[PDB]
Amino acid sequence: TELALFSRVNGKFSTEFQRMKTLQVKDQAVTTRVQVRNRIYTVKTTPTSE
Amino acid sequence: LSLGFTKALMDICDQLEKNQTKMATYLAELLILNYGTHVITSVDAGAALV
Repeated sequence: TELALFSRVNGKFSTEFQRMKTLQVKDQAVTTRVQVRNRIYTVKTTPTSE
Repeated sequence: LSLGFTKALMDICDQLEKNQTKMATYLAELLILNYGTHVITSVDAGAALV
């Protein structure tokens, strides 16, 4: 606001209002599964077994 | 033939000579249980991957 009376009385009035806001979110979900199954022989009993 | 199969056959033969079909059948079923049904005369040594 600027006002001038009689070319002598000056009056100024300057207001400023800033409002900043910042939100953020970061969800993360890693999920791993390893499965290993391993066969190397099948061992059986002989029929002629005491 | 291996010793075990020959012995199984001899057992079945001698039990048959005694004119006892019940035990002969039982021994035959044990024979096919212990030595399977078919005999493998060929296999192809190999490997595989997927």
